[PDB]
Amino acid sequence: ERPTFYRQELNKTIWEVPERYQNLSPVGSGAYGSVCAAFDTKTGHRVAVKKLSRPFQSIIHAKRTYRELRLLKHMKHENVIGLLDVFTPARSLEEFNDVYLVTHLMGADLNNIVKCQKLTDDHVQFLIYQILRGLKYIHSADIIHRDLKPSNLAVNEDCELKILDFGLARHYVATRWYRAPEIMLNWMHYNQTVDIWSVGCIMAELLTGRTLFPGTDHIDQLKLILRLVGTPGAELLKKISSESARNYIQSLAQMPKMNFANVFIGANPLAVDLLEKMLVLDSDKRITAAQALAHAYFAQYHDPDDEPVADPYDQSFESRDLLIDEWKSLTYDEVISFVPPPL
Amino acid sequence: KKDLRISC
Repeated sequence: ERPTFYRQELNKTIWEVPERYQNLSPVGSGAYGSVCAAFDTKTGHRVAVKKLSRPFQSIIHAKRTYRELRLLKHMKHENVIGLLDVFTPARSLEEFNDVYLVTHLMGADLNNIVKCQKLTDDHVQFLIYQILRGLKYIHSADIIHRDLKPSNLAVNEDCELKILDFGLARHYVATRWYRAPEIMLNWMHYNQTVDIWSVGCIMAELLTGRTLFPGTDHIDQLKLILRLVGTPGAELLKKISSESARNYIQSLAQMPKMNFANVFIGANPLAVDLLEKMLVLDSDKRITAAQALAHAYFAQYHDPDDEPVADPYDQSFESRDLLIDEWKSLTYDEVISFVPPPL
Repeated sequence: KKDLRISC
């Protein structure tokens, strides 16, 4: 099945890729690997080609690499980025060293959209709907994105949206601004609704044009958050695992939850009502993606027969204890077994 | 929904 490869050095990084990919132009990015925009002559579409930043440096990196690949190969949903292709110029396992992932090619992200025009309440409806539709699918596979924010959301001319860059790390500022407090402060073993918290922060911002919790640091942010949603009640406190975390919380002057209708004056009442449900401090009380889709706010888009769940996602690999080479060989097998999407 | 321009 092997295609013909051609190598070239760009921004002084050697890129050896199949000839189907042409006109590679460096579209940047740090320590996770570098990425080039390119023309996919097989599909006639534009794509992003990422050369992986030393995937097998250590056991930890070999495993991160395996985790990303497994994740990307499984994601098949209109609102989530999938793997268009994956390859290595390597001819055998023995010489396997570089890994390339081909996908999307993000025209603009949500921020870019907000920058070039004023969104109407209809735009916000459709956009958040798609985020939740994509989230429903993700969550149904016991997957937590963990890092939703405007920059990780691609949007096109027809307002179609896809979720990108899943947080994959077994571990002032933007990312923290859309994070649920329990994660940000390491309060407990958190659940899928942390993503719902992010959606809340995103939607609020889209409606008012202002970031919701732009704290300069973890404490400043917690204070902005607690100001809106009130302080932790006893029910939540018993759920907070860290003894210090609870102690700190009990040092805080209690605060009642605010009335969101007073915070978001002039926005669709259905929207304000959905925010109320998403921005709940107790993760066990937040609305889920599936539930959010059936909320009155999305009446004009909701379609229960067109909001698919995902196939079973096996993550038992997370508990395996293997050598760098076993994670490497495992990764290789995943590259070899990759099947391209239709047409 | 609709017609976004995507670059500024």
